[PDB]
Amino acid sequence: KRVLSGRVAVVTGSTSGIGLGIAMRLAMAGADVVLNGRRQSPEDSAIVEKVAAYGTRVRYFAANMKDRAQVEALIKFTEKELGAVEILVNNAGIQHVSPVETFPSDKWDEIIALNLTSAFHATQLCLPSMRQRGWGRIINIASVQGLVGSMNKSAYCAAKHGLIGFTKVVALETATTGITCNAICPGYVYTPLVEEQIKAVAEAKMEAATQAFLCEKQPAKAFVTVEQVGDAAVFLASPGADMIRGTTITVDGGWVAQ
Amino acid sequence: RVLSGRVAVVTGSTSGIGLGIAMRLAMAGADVVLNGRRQSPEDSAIVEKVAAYGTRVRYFAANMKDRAQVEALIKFTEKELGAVEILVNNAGIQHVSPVETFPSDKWDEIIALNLTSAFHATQLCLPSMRQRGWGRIINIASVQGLVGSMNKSAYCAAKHGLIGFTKVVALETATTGITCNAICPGYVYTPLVEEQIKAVAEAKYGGDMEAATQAFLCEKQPAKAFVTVEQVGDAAVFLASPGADMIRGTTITVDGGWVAQ
Amino acid sequence: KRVLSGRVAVVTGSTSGIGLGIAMRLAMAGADVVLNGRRQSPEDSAIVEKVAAYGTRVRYFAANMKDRAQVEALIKFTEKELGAVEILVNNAGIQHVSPVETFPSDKWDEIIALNLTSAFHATQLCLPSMRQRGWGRIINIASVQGLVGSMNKSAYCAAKHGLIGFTKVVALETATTGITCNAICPGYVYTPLVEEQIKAVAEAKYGGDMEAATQAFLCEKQPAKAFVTVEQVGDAAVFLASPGADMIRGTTITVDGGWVAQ
Amino acid sequence: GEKRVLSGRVAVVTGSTSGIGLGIAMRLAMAGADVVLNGRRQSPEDSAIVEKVAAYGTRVRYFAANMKDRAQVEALIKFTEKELGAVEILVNNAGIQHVSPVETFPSDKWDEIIALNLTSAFHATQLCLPSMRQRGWGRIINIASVQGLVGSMNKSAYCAAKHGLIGFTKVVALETATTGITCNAICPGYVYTPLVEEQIKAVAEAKYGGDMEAATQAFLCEKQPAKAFVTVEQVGDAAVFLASPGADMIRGTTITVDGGWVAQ
Repeated sequence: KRVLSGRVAVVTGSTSGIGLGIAMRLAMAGADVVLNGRRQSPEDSAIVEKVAAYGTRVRYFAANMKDRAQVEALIKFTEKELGAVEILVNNAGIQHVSPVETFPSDKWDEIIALNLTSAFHATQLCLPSMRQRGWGRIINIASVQGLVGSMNKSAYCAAKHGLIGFTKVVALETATTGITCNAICPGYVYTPLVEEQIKAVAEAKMEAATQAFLCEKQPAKAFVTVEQVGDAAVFLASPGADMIRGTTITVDGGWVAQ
Repeated sequence: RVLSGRVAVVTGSTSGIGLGIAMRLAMAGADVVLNGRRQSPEDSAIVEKVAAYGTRVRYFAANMKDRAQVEALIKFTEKELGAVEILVNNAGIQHVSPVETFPSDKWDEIIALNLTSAFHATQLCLPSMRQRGWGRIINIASVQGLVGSMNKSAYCAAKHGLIGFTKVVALETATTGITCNAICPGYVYTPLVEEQIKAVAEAKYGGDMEAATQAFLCEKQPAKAFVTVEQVGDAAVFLASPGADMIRGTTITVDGGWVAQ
Repeated sequence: KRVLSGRVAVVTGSTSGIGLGIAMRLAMAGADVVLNGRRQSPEDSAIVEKVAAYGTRVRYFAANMKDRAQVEALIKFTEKELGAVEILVNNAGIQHVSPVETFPSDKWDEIIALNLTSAFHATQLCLPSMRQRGWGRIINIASVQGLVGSMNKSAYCAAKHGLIGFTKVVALETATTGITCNAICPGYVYTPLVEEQIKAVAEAKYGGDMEAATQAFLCEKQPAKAFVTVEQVGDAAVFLASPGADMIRGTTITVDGGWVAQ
Repeated sequence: GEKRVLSGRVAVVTGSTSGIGLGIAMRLAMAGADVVLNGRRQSPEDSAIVEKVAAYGTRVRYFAANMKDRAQVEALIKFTEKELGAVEILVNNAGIQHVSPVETFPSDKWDEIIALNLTSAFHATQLCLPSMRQRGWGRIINIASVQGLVGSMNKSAYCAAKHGLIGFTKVVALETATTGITCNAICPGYVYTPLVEEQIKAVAEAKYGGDMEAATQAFLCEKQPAKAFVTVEQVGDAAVFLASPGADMIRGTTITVDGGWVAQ
């Protein structure tokens, strides 16, 4: 009765923030969904129940996406529990703000690893089944920072730019098939991290801390929501997007337009 | 349905992409005003095809190059259905020619219909959208608004220009409930595109349309398949929906990979 | 002796601002240069003298670039006086700031006509000679506003975006020849026209304080917090006209202090 | 002789013993810069390459360093500082390529391409920026590719790395925008190099039965409208332009030298 009914989706890093919002919107559109976090937590059962309110099959699998063997374990688990992975959402929020000169090498490596190389490993693992089955959606959660630069975000802008380049190549290698690969580029979203960071900067520096943060970059002077990012994923996963290939859906309140 | 009650105007919607957009908006619940350069015997049939989806459908003939007729189209919509809430600027034309011999009149007409008419229609609709606090302006650009192709100088210029205009309107409305965005299709099987293929078929392939279609598509479109008017319409419905309240000043490219390579 | 020695260049709208800076730098690089303004002015001979300081041949021709007949007359004048047009710089600064709802129709049309359609006409008229000779440069002066939008500049952003699209097509149609076509995209440049734009802002919002208005004007858009200069735009034109750019085709050289990078 | 546009400036070009890197080193030296060349390891040919670049009358040196090893990148910068002076022009060039569909792309090759084509540029830039800021002048010139702006089949790692290098370029430029330091990228298309000759050799042997002229036009015509190669000298000319005073306000952008590839 719904546009993604019966489709099996995996959303990496979906226990909070944008990834959870995407999982919620895919389930709301009918998809069965595998949630993923780095480690098991007491809250995980509650998060499953939240997504399960949309009446589809929901599962949870703990896996560190920097470890190729655990990425493989996540795909195999999905195949055992639900069937083939049909919709792969490569989502990874890790950020670190620092000028280039003092940017820690281990943080640089981790941002590249999780935001770019983990998407390669998961895509590599999922493509053979998608080709056999004649259908697939690979949806890479990039950023405005994949299209433009911002100060003190060198690793993140590099990784997100790279994820957009990767998206184009996967789409070209699958262009004659029922598999598409595209990227979503959000602007500022009010994530759990951001709500803590603004509340902390307001108590030290409220609606005025929020306005200063948004006004520099985001002409709408409002946040993008996790539901809006999820709605872009649902659109890319739908039949109307059968010929949307290798492109970006930018949800940013005007950031890249100026 | 996601657009139920909303009043939409689609310019150049008697065939091809414009008709496909109008069809999809009506399916999503919008009332729709169709438009063509001139009244046609088949206009009444086209209205009924779009009316099959149970919304209010009207037709108004108007030459989009004439600012007075653009104004007449908007006032006709306000009288028959109500304030314009979704404006789709689509009417366009094509002319294939090397730059040196490109006819001056054809250059001017392509700029006027593909770019300046969108400006005029947008100018006329924004005051009401601002007063009501909601609007969608959806400009039908092209892959040719992001990249160039040989022998399409005027079209690429006009479509690039329409994308630039889209950004400015979006920025001037960014703090409102009005969004402005562009859809960029690749090759769509339309009567016009079919003519382009016909021309290639006789010049290069002995009139064989199957061989010419594949050669035509594979030059530019990695999917080796056409984009459909239904798909362009589905992108328009997405941009008009609430999930797109924060999509502003951007392009939705529906092109089988053309701009990815 | 210099990298463009002996090349004949035509720079439209070159009696002030960016066009004059381009003419100056092309002459410095050895090119003979034809200057152009909309109409004759008392200052024309002094502008000729400025460009002629670099030891090349210089001419001046008044022509309204909106009128295709006068564009043709400019090209024929150059052919008579100096020789075949080898470097064509399509340059036009016209601007009008207004929200879209009240943007005057005649100003919209003027901006499209001068910033886009005039380039098409001049390119059409110059391409046959360049093709016959197997060499050419068409350099279109676009803007950052041809790559991104800015509030209250709908017509200019549309025209400059269009000029970049036109650039790509001309480049593709000439890609197997010695003719190249590219665009330069300046940010905010220190010119009389831009100073008039800043003065309007200073009077409207900063109590006449040109320093404060300039700071805010640049800070809004240009991360360098400093102007691009007309000499720098001219240096980009010299680069595109040089042999090292024989395979630079259909692209943008953006000179903007970081504007489009963010 | 008379002073030249880059006289007195000290440049380091990574991966400059052949190909694009060598062409850039040559053109910088011709423009008056002192130049430190770099290769992965000591080879019998290093003397000959130094002397070629030194023919233009500037100070030229050679240092062997694996750019994947941050300690060796640091040794390269310190070697330059000791032998010639502060590094003023950094050209991040050392690259590698590997053509494979995504499904079978080897993990070690993916990591190597990311490490050399992206992370090495970050390390070298980090090491050079403090001195540039103290002196109030610098040029960081990153050698990207058309593949940093568009995708191509079977080049997933390379396109990802070169896209990432362009994103990095923007951030460095923005962090330095109010200084005399600029950072920009050059995006070549197909360049006549032994490496790209190998790519045509692979296509020639696999589809054209060893023929090379037929493959060459087919190889170029797919992607490069000029139907001709870009030259290492032209890439070098773009680097000289970015290093020159006329580019003081060119920041965070790309100079695409590609025969029209990205224009269509």
